[PDB]
Amino acid sequence: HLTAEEKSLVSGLWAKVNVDEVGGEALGRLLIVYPWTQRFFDSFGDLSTPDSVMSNAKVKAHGKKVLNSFSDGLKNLDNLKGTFAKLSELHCDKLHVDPENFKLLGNVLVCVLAHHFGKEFTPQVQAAYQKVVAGVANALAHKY
Amino acid sequence: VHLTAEEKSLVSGLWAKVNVDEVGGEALGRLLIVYPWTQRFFDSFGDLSTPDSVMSNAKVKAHGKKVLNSFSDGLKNLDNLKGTFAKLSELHCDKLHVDPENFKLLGNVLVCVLAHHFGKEFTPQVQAAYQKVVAGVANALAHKY
Amino acid sequence: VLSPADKTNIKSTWDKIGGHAGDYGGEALDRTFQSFPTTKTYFPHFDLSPGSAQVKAHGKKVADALTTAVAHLDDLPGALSALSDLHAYKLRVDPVNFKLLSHCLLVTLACHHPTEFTPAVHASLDKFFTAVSTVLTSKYR
Amino acid sequence: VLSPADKTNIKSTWDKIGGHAGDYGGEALDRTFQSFPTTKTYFPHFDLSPGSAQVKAHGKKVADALTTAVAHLDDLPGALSALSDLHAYKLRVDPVNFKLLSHCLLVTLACHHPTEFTPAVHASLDKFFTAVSTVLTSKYR
Ligand code: HEM
Ligand code: HEM
Ligand code: HEM
Ligand code: HEM
Repeated sequence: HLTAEEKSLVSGLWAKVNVDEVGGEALGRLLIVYPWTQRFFDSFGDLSTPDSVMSNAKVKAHGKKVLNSFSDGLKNLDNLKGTFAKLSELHCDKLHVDPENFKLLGNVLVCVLAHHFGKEFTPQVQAAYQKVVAGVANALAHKY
Repeated sequence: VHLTAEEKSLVSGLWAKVNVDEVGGEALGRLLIVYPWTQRFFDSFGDLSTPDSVMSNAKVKAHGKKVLNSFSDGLKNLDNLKGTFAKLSELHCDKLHVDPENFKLLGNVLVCVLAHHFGKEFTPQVQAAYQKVVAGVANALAHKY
Repeated sequence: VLSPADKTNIKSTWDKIGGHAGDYGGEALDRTFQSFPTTKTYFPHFDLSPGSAQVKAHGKKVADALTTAVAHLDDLPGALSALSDLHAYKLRVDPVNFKLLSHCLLVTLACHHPTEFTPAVHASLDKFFTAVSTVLTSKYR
Repeated sequence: VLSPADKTNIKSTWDKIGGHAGDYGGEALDRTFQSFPTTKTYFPHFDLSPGSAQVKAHGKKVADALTTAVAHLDDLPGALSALSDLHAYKLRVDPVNFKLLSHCLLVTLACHHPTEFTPAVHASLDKFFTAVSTVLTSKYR
């Protein structure tokens, strides 16, 4: 339930997203800011400091998958349930990630967009992006 | 991700024995006491200023019974919790502005009251089944936004 | 904070539990694992089947820790420091899960001690389990 | 626990925001209200339209409390005691809302100080706002 204005606010900014970096930054920050989230990422090698998190090649590559997945979500805002259904079962049934962490990651993503865009990440833009991440987090959590 | 047949049996067997006059107000009462910010929603209910006023509050009891009954409606339609709670979800979200986290808190407090009332009969298994119910009710209530 | 009444409620409750605490910890785990299966994933090394000796044994540890905490309500951080290290640094337990176990501990106490489990004691016990949880996740803050 | 590093991060960040703090408090509220509109319901007495003077004036009050907290990182409970009472006892603010506002504070800060908003400082600021929220919700525990 984003408005048309909100759709173009989101798309407007998203087109400017550094797709190679932003996902990794958001994931790195999640891992740093909420350290229990590292439990899911033992195969990722060194996450022992912020600097290793932020230089972790796999965090960067996987963060890029997470970002593309968001992009996926932005192209299917009228069907996030379907778009995220298998990832929902992945996260819930294989990975056992508590859904609260989807919200945190969404919000860290928002922090990273704010960081990257500054004044352009207006309260309105953020508002639109908050619906997207809520929609994504809810779509991901909809498999329990 | 719903209840097994066995769990549905567990839930309805206990539910039949729930004191419909008391369990609702006791859960709502303990919610208001355990999570005092929830009183913000109940300014019209009069004295909630002590556990004793909460627990002897007639409007807490009467409302809790409506709440319990809405849970019974849920238990009578476990495969259509979305439909059963649509109107209530709009009420709570759009009109009451109750954060959905509190639906989960209330469901868990209800589980506590069920434990309290049934004791050993409220087995880990009966509990697990009830946790699905209250999560399902909370989720159905949350479905608005 | 934990008021005199809170501490009174916690202590009198723990006293009523008396020698059942260990069993109750096992029951609380059992309740957690059944109600919130995702919590089982922290114990892949445990046999989680009914009657599990590991679950029983671990419930005593959890109960012991809680009993230690009851004895040190004015210093949960010191009393539980090793355990905060463990749960945050070693186990990396999602803070979410402490709510779940805390919930099942309340349920377990309500199941066994209907008389003690007044709204006021419920609230004090809640505060208690939340305070224990805060400390056990304190190495995330 | 705010570590020396956290405290340094928080303080240098606050040094950096300087005379903007008030405006950022208002932006943070604006962001909260827009992103999480249920938060508006705590301010039925406020004009919440764009450029609201009440929101601006209130963001300044919120800013000032955070600025005070930043001066008293050792003793947030003591610094924010009056405000704990206000928020729990008078306002009955749902704990969830502190997380929303805290998030919006972080966002506001990230919007204005990209350079300062490193992962570590983000973590420290997060811990800061959560520590303030904890104190502001302490009369619930
Ligand atoms: C809420 C937004 C999230 C989105 C959109 C998302 C997306 C994804 C995607 C698309 C994949 C598959 C990547 C691929 O192979 O193509 C994945 C896997 C994974 N996710 Fe997420 N995720 C989210 C949240 C989380 C959180 C919060 C955690 C942990 C706290 C997490 C943990 C994992 C792990 C451990 C994997 C497997 C990574 C690997 O071993 O390669 N996810 N996620
Ligand atoms: C989670 C499961 C819940 C269920 C099944 C439920 C059920 C209901 C029902 C059926 C009504 C309308 C009663 C009537 O027609 O008179 C109602 C109203 C109301 N609910 Fe809920 N409720 C739940 C949770 C909550 C929570 C957590 C809160 C706040 C903490 C809340 C606050 C209210 C308030 C303030 C009213 C209006 C009461 C009045 O002024 O008469 N509810 N609820
Ligand atoms: C909230 C109150 C809790 C208390 C008082 C507590 C207490 C303890 C204690 C005392 C130990 C050490 C046992 C030993 O030395 O053998 C322990 C370990 C452990 N804890 Fe907790 N814990 C709590 C919460 C949790 C939660 C919420 C989880 C995750 C769902 C958890 C997961 C674990 C695991 C996986 C171990 C290792 C057990 C073993 O390998 O034997 N704990 N806990
Ligand atoms: C960072 C956390 C927060 C801080 C530092 C803070 C600070 C303050 C301060 C200093 C006041 C007194 C203003 C005055 O005396 O004029 C106040 C009042 C108030 N607060 Fe908060 N607050 C926080 C969180 C919240 C949240 C999360 C809400 C609800 C969403 C909230 C709702 C209110 C309301 C409704 C008032 C009365 C304001 C007025 O009538 O002018 N506060 N807050």
